[PDB]
Amino acid sequence: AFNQTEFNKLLLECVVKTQSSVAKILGIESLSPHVSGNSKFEYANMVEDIREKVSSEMERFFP
Amino acid sequence: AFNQTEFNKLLLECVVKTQSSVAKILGIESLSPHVSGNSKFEYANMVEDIREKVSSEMERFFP
Amino acid sequence: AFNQTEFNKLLLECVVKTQSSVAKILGIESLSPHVSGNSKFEYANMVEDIREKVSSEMERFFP
Amino acid sequence: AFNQTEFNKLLLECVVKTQSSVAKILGIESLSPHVSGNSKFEYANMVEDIREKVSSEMERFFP
Amino acid sequence: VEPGDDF
Amino acid sequence: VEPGDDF
Amino acid sequence: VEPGDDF
Amino acid sequence: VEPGDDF
Repeated sequence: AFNQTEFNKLLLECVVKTQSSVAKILGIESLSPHVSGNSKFEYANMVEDIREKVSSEMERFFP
Repeated sequence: AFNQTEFNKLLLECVVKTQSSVAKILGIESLSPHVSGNSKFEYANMVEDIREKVSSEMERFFP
Repeated sequence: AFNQTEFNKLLLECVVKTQSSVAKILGIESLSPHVSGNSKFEYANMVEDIREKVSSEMERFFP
Repeated sequence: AFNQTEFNKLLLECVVKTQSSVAKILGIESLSPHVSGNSKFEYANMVEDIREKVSSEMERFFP
Repeated sequence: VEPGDDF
Repeated sequence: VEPGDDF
Repeated sequence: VEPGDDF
Repeated sequence: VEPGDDF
């Protein structure tokens, strides 16, 4: 049978692992020489943009 | 032992945060020196491809 | 009211969009000067390994 | 028409595929000339960090 | 859409 | 399968 | 927050 | 664990 608990475990492990991994990739890419001196691709600036997008999507489902 | 609402909160926060972070990574990567002149990897072109893929998967589950 | 249908729509949109975006990032990265000829990071070889990983975790839940 | 089993198949395929693909990208990025030298961005170190983040999020939902 | 825009 | 193809 | 920090 | 290993 399809175990829902196990499914949830794998599901959550993947998405948390991927977000943490992608944060680090974002960090490395922000430092890439070809986008240096571009305020569009400064880590703090991108993090702000991202958090804003998350907020507006979360507020939609979770008041 | 289990809270479905909290699970959904974390799940949604992760996938939205990852998509937003990945969009930025894609942006930086499309500007990478080793792919310029390869149009297959121009930002707009890739976004069009991606949206096409999303549409066909979404159409499958949502009219 | 929290709406499960809208939640599923957003959830699916994000993960499909992310997979597609990440496939393109993978493509660009596989062409990066600093790896080339390391059949470890050759695109086709990485795709093979990924698909194998997917199969074994899917098989656990979906025969 | 909406099928919960098919939804779960696609959802699981995406997140597993994405995690596996992201692991690879993280690997390539850790080797990038501009950080290969920063132990903040050494692969084993980042994986340790990531696993610790996963553990604390998982422990919240699963004893 | 420009590099770094959400889509 | 080539770089940038969906898989 | 700095490159590689979780956010 | 080495670069490119699943974790």
